[PDB]
Amino acid sequence: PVTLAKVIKVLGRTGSRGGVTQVRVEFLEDASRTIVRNVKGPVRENDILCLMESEREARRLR
Amino acid sequence: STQSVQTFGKKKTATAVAHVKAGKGLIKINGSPITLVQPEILRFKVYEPLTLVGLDKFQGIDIRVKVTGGGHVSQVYAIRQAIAKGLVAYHQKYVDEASKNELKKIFASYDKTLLVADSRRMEPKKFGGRGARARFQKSY
Amino acid sequence: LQVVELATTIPLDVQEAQREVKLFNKWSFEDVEVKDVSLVDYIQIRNPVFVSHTAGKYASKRFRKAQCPIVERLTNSLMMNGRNNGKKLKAVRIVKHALEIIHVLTEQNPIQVVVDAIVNSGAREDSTRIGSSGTVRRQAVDVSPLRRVNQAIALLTIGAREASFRNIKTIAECLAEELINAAKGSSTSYAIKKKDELERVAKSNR
Amino acid sequence: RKKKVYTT
Amino acid sequence: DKAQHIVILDQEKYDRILKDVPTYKYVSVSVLVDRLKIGGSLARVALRQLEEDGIITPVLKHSKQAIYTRAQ
Amino acid sequence: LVVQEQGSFQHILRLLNTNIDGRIKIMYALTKIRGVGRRYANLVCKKADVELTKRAGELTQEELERIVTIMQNPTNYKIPAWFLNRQKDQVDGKDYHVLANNLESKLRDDLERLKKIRSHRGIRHFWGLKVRGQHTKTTSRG
Amino acid sequence: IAIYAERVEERGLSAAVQAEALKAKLLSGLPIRRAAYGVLRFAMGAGAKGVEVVISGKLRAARAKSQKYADGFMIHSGQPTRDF
Amino acid sequence: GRVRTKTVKRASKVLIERFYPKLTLDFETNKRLTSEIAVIQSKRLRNKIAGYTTHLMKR
Amino acid sequence: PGVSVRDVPAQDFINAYAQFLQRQGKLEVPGYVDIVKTSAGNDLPPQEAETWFYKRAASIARHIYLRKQVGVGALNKLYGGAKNRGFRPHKHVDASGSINRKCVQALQKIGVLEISPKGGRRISENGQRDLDRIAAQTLEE
Amino acid sequence: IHKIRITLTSTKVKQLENVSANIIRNAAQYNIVKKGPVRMPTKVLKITTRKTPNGEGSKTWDAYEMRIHKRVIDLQAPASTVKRITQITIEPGVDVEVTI
RNA sequence: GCGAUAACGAACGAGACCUUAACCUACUAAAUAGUGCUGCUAGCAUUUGCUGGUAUAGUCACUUCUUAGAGGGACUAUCGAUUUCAAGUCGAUGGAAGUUUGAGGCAAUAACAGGUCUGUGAUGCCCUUAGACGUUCUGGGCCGCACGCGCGCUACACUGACGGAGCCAGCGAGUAUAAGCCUUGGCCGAGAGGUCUGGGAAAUCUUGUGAAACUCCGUCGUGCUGGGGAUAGAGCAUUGUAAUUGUUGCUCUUCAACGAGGAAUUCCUAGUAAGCGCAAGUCAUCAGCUUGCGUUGAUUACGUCCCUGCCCUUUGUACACACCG
Repeated sequence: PVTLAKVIKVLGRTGSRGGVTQVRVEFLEDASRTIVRNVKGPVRENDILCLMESEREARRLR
Repeated sequence: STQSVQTFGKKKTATAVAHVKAGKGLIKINGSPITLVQPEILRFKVYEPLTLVGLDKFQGIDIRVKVTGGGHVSQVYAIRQAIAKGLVAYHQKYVDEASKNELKKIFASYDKTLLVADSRRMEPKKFGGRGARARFQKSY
Repeated sequence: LQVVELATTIPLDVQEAQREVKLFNKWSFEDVEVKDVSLVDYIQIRNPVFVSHTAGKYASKRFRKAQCPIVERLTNSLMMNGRNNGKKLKAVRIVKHALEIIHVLTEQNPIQVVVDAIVNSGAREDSTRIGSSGTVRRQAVDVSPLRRVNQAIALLTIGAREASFRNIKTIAECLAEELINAAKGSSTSYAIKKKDELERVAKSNR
Repeated sequence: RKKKVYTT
Repeated sequence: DKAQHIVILDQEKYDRILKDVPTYKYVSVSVLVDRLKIGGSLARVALRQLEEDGIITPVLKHSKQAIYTRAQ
Repeated sequence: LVVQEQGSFQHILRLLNTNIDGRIKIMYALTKIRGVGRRYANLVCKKADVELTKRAGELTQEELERIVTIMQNPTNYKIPAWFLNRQKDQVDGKDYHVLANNLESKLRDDLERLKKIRSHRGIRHFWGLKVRGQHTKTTSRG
Repeated sequence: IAIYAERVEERGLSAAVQAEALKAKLLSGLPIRRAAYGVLRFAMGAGAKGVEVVISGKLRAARAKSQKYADGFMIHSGQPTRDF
Repeated sequence: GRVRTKTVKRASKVLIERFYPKLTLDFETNKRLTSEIAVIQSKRLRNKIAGYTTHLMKR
Repeated sequence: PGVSVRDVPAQDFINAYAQFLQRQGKLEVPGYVDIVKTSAGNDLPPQEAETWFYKRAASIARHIYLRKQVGVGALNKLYGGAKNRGFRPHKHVDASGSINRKCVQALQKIGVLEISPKGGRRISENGQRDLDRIAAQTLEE
Repeated sequence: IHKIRITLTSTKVKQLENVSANIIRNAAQYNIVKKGPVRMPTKVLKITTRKTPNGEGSKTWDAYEMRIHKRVIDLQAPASTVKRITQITIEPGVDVEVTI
């Protein structure tokens, strides 16, 4: 039940310490439903990082 | 004299001077055969410049290297660099340039340190600490 | 394939290395493939090397670590806990013996088992902290492929170290047992317990 | 800081 | 304080060794200690004799690590 | 080569009124014997011709008595004087090597012999302080 | 050994001569403002690119103070300070 | 960073305004021209001003 | 081809010259070999009591073969190591002078060495002869 | 003919190289065979003191240096010629030693 | 710096600058550096080969390595992206070097009741000045021990201990009629050390400072064990006019806590951290200390202002000796 989502744009650094990044993902199969999600490690564009759950957006962290 | 080229390879401080003369397939380390270079587990680092192109390239050349300075590992990298550079300088000077550019192509595509000495050197120590960047533990 | 006779005799196996570059002139990279699309670009096994000791410059730029061989990253991560810093020749010796033991045990490709254990050991969702100046707070965030790989290597070497600490069992075969078990997905192994506990807390934090 | 007192 | 590894080799243990070590995928000093309850030194001498007796083939030779296998 | 035995092993040995574990190698079992360090036990074993590849219980009674004989008569077995524990003794001036009970006996006699003359070292022994000049400002906290 | 005595060509450009003259004036009772501006102007009259005079100590007051008397253009950091 | 300073930026723009026809897009030709035009006490400052005037000529 | 000392691994060349020199038996062994420590930095005598002197003489002979007029102070420095000072840091300490001087003297009266000009001790005309012999009977297996 | 060695020492290299080149020039135009100059490895006399005269403050250190440069030139010429060369190219900064 | 702009054009500081490291088969030379040849010479196979030794006259050659002076070389160079298309940033390509190319030295306008009169034949004033607070001689103290704290070194083992064997640096220092320097070598001695000669005022000799980690082969086998080496007993030498309240070194013996460390807290972005030693300073002796140097050599960001420190703007002031108001 995992969905794979290629990242297409690195939005910017979020989180209190700046250790997590907002990113815009695109699914490898069914190339639509582009989502903004947060990722912990360093990220370039064209990363195939996989998502355990897909139906959740992300917003700014306090 | 004869077809002789003399080169050197370098690591941090180690420098190995390679003499490449026309002769038989003689490959010696400080007057000793290459089959017993130490450490044993890193013998394939110096085996890389030989087996990558093929030993047939060494029919016409004999190599005698002199490695001094540095440490054990830095000397291993200095010898393998001296071997690779001596072979390259001989090809550049006494054989067609097609072979010299092929050798340089395989060498660069495999390991940059085979021909170009690494420029990293030890940072000097600065006062106020036991190392270059390390500082004495501070207390309040 | 022909044996080339030199005045300085060259052993048969290393002269056999002219055909193919193999790890320790024994293990081939040709038939090894990563069973995960997401870590192909960050586990570098495409360029074979003879010995896991290259002394390259992989700390200059940001993503230079992805170009160093994954086995060399493992032997780099092995030399930890103070007393082992700088003992790289010891780390390469231990790794070389670990691959031989992983081959002799279960009869598989040693680097296939290492690659399987690394793709299988990295947590896919980690719960980052969003604590407001001291208070306990956790938020589930995704983990980049690079951090998944190098956290897999961190947990694999930590587990082998702790299984080999104050134990007659040698480090090479503690590493061999941890890598084989994580390769086959056994929950008994460390770095698989850690991965499961990480993804469990991340499921219990989103 | 001290007053030298003699004995002899 | 649970090790209590055997340091004296009797005949019952000797033939238990010759009956059990062959049915192993991989034997070594630590494997012998772990499962045969013999000491490390006895494991090393057991390996050095079992190789002379042909039961065991040396996969790899090293002072700190001895990787051995069955010869059958 | 590996050899086997039955019923000859002795789990506990008794030398100089001290119980010795029979499955320890001879050099370090004698190092268990007080007054016998590793350096001394290797030499008493080489003078007694007991090859070090034998366990303590492997050793026979004849060898154990030959060892206690050498330890009790060191000068008689070509053991150099400078290698001994108690050389140039205070009272009789001869070279000695003290053993299990004699070591603490003559050590005691040395403590009282300094305290009777009320030497500074004997005084500090009486007080329980360090005698070799060590600082006690910050480490004498036991 | 042979000793020869040569007059310094540019007294205004020699800080040693200017310092000895200032000392002989302060010890002769000349006011600090007049002496400092007398060397600021002697240096500029001699052609100095810049000049700065600092006088520190205690002067007719229990508390001590320092006064700087700068002039013209002055550099502070690097080799040219070792050169010019 | 590689941020050019005022002393090199203004010097390069003065070169652009004072020797425009003689300048070209080649760094080495620009460098030699600046050496034979302006007095620079160090080759490092010389190369730096040559690079900035090269970028200006590019623009 | 002419086999030399440089063409053979050091560990089994020394084990082979030591084995030959022991079976030949003419090397004189001093009477204190079972008592003494090799270095002041060591804490125990060598574990190979019967053969360590022979092996060390073989190592000294090979080392002098590959080098030129090495002295005995340099041989002490060569075989010396880090001392296990209790709480103080490690330090390099030389090997025993008497042991090294006796070893080199034994090789000098067995015929492998002689006093070389401008110091040191060269290898003999036959010292090279018999080292090259051991090397040949070393590498046939 | 006379085998004569000239040793050049100074702290600053400009005058040392000026004297060295001037002597080589005169030993060139005079048909005197010469060997040199040989640049001996310079010795860096380094002294690292504490800046603070007392013992208060951050532990900051100066690192003073004194480079000593040595050149040797071998000449085959009569002693009168070499000595008058020394007096032609005598310099306060550079010291000269003559050895047979 | 771009840009916006009642501002325009400038100065100090930053940056530039200087020293050092990395490149030079491109010049200039080098018996205080190396090499190839050549004499003479040795061993093994005899193939003419492979390793050596020797040559301050073979009165050879050369400068790749070694040394050092004049220079050259990088300026973000070229090409892709983003950007106000600007300053810039991120990727590649070439390169020895593309993090200010790495590291340092110097470093503004004012100031602090910051530290030193225990560095000064630097100082004002006060005190003492012959039974001296001057100077010198003798012995003790600065080490003193119910305790709290800081900078560290060894360790808690097997990625290890011992035992043999392999065997690689760089920074430096070194004397004379002294008052004793670095010391090769030979001969004694288990060691420490002793004795006799010689070299070096030094790219020449110590010195290839043959350093330690490191690698190989063996014993040990999870045990407060062969981990650890305090504490303590006896002895042997060195330094010093004098070692006791141990200078240090060496031999035997004694076999302690410590089995990875609470609350808290330090340093750290590349040849860096961490290990590992070596030299110089103090120095008759003593380095668990600093100042440097080199061996092995990483993990993880390459981001943020969440904590902590500092700076700026707005703002409030009954402060200006400026909140110690």
